[PDB]
Amino acid sequence: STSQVRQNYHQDSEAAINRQINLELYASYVYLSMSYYFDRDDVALKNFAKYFLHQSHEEREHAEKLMKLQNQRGGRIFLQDIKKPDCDDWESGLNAMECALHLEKNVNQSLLELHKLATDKNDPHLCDFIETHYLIKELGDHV
Amino acid sequence: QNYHQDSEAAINRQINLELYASYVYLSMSYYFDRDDVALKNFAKYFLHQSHEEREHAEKLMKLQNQRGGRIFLQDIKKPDCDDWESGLNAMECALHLEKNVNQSLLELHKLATDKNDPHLCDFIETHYLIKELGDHVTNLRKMGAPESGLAEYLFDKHTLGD
Amino acid sequence: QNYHQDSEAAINRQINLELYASYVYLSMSYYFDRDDVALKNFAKYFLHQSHEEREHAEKLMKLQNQRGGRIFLQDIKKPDCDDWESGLNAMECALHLEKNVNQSLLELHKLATDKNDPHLCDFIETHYLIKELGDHVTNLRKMGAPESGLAEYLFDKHTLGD
Amino acid sequence: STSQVRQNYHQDSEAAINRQINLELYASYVYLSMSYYFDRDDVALKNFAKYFLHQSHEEREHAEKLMKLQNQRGGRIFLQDIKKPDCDDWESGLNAMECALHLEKNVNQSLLELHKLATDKNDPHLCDFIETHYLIKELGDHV
Amino acid sequence: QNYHQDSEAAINRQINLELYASYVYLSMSYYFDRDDVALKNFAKYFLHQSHEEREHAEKLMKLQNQRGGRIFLQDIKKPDCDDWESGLNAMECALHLEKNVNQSLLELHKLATDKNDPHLCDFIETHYLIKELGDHVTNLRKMGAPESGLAEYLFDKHTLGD
Amino acid sequence: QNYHQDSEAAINRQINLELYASYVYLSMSYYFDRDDVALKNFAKYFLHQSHEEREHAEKLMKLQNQRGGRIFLQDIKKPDCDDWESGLNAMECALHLEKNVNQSLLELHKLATDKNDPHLCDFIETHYLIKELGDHVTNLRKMGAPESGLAEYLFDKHTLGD
Ligand SMILES: [Ca+2]
Ligand SMILES: [Ca+2]
Ligand SMILES: [Ca+2]
Ligand SMILES: [Ca+2]
Ligand SMILES: [Ca+2]
Ligand SMILES: [Ca+2]
Repeated sequence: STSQVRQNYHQDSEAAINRQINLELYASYVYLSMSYYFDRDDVALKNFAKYFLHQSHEEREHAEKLMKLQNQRGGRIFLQDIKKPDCDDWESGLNAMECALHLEKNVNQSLLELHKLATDKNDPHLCDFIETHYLIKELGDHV
Repeated sequence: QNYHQDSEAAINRQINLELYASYVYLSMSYYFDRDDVALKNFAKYFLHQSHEEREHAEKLMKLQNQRGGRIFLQDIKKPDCDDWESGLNAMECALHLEKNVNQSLLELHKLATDKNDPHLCDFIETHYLIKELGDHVTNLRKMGAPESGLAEYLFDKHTLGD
Repeated sequence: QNYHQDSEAAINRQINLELYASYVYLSMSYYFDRDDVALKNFAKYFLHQSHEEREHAEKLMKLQNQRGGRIFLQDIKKPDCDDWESGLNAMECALHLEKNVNQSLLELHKLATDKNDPHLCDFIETHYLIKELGDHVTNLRKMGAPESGLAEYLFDKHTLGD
Repeated sequence: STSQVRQNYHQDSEAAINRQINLELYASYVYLSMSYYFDRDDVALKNFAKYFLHQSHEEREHAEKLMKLQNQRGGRIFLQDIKKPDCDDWESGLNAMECALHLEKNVNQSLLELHKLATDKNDPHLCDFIETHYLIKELGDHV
Repeated sequence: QNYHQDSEAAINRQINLELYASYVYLSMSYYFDRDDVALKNFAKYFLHQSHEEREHAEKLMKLQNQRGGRIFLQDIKKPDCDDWESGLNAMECALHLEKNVNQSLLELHKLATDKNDPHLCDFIETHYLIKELGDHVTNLRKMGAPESGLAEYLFDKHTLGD
Repeated sequence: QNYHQDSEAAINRQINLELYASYVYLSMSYYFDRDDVALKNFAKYFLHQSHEEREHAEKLMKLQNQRGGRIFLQDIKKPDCDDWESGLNAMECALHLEKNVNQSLLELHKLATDKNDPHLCDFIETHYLIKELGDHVTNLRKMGAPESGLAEYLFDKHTLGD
């Protein structure tokens, strides 16, 4: 049945949170793979390796913030497999960039979708959360 | 527009609710001060929170005046009971109360839809308080409260000391 | 020599295992974050260890590239269960898991026989973790876990606080 | 006929450059509109207004770099209308963010497409150019 | 009062006109960048002015919001031609364009009659630009432009260098 | 793999080409030094560029040795003519020559496909030189060169002075 702390928390969102959790975990895994792509002698770009190892950790940090929110609102966390990343051709280093481009847009979009859902269901708490979480993603790199 | 008088009332309603909660936690605190109860950190916990709720209410009054509204004060009702029976009970009631106060608080937001969004910060705070009280209820239960006086003793020390 | 492709695979295998353990302890942690469990130091303990296992995996990836191998990533399987039932259970599972991970890790060493002996330090570390989890299981049991919620409460404080 | 400076410059690219020119000009115009959205008293976020006015100018700066490249290689510049931006609902300030999200991805993607084209046509000069131009777009905000 | 919507439109109209001019001078500049033209100071001159016109337009947008109006953006039309044939031509067109833009700009003032008189400074600036372009046309003509490529060469250096 | 001997030859080929261009611009320069020509800034311009091309060639030799190749030197052919007739001609020839040298240079890149991508910087530089010479041809033509000695005089001063 229902957790004692649950208020105004729709079950659709509980499910969408869980979806975004796995997605950020996926994004973490992808960045991680991208990092060690640039680490190999065949490539040997230490700057990029530095960057994506940082991006990987931030995504996982973002994932755990979602998890903390779930338990906070009363929802329940169901973890799924973290799929090995599907971007194949890293021969050019630009295809790797293209991978991240689609990954970012996807991750950011689901957040936006998660926000419309939050607005539909009249949950102000969840709306404030996503906005922050989102602006941090896009605008965290600046100030 | 009924909006201005709808909100000015929803504010006045929320003001009396936060004052109510203030009174409630005030009662709870001194329940743990009495010598047949004698849990000092339960007492501290609620007196602190009682002051939190009072601060919230004063902020809402400053808001009303900021927005040009008029403050209509209502009586502050004595809380349901003066004997709270146990720490787990008092936590359980507070869990209930915060959820009910959060209810109207939410109603307050959906009706406003400000550019200013002033009270959203206190709305974020209530959700922390809720998760905490649930956390606290959960722990007292698994420890054997209310019937085990030891459990509440060790909780007063180990959880509510730090 | 199959050796280079045998090791490059044993590495790729160990990488996915450490990532797996990372996922496992991550799940365990937030199990203790939920309000029907509410053990903060159990949660901290596993989140820390989850990060340890992730660090281990990244090191193994840097090794693979150092040795000229190729990293073949595999899916990270969801852990066996999402409800760990109790602190003693979660410790017991982790004890099992570290022993299984240590198994292949050992296989990894006997197959290498390097001059460099790189991973021997992390091999030494797993044996500390094993003795610790055993120590932790042992203590929760003698205290009356899982069925005594008090035991796990006092363990969360006195053992996992310091 | 042919400009005296033209070498290894395919006509497909000449056309794709011209397409990306108008696109960055469009992106400039969009950011410009987004800026003064946050400038109005109804909204009044000076930080965001500051940011998009900066992003607008950078996009136009990017456009002119493409123009300078065209003339450099021998191609010819054909300007098209800069379409007024089509994102309608700015009531939420998150829909404005969503606008930029799609705009960035679009702009960045055409660059990537322009790079594949450059690789197909064996133009190393144009490949180096886009890569830089692209990394500047994505990774300029950091270092 | 149609006044508020008359002005808010006259502003929106002027905004698109200054953006148009910005586009025009932008086109003119890179016309002189191409290798079959190759006049660098003609190119500089117009790119600068193109930025001037853009600055003007952004100022008008800040005005609209200041006055509580709403900004209605319209497409920015490609300029009449992409090949400007000569420096004297491009000057001649710009002379025409500034006079036309000045026309509506004037209309904008007579309709406002502010106490604030905000745009009067940019109105004073256009009249300088007009006298300058006329000065520039005049000089290229007496030198033998467009047909004399030398004239435009020496003008690009001696007039548009300093 | 023919690759190593294909590239080592494409390098040796490019080396002789850059040396050739060096010789060419060297000839052009002192053509403008002679007293029946007497354009000092044309002379400076080409002597500078002649040194640029020589620098390029030495860099390519350092590359060959870096990559383990062997440098096979060939004769440096006298340039096509010793009398360049005019500044516009000499610019026109140089435009042709850089385009031809750029041709093989491109061939050099598509055949390499390095991780190191060493010569890409000099490839970027040739494209600037090409646009410049075109710019220079264009300007001399519109001024009335070659037949107008004044045009080339004023170009030597105003364009090739600064
Ligand atoms: Ca980030
Ligand atoms: Ca409250
Ligand atoms: Ca491990
Ligand atoms: Ca940027
Ligand atoms: Ca103007
Ligand atoms: Ca060269």
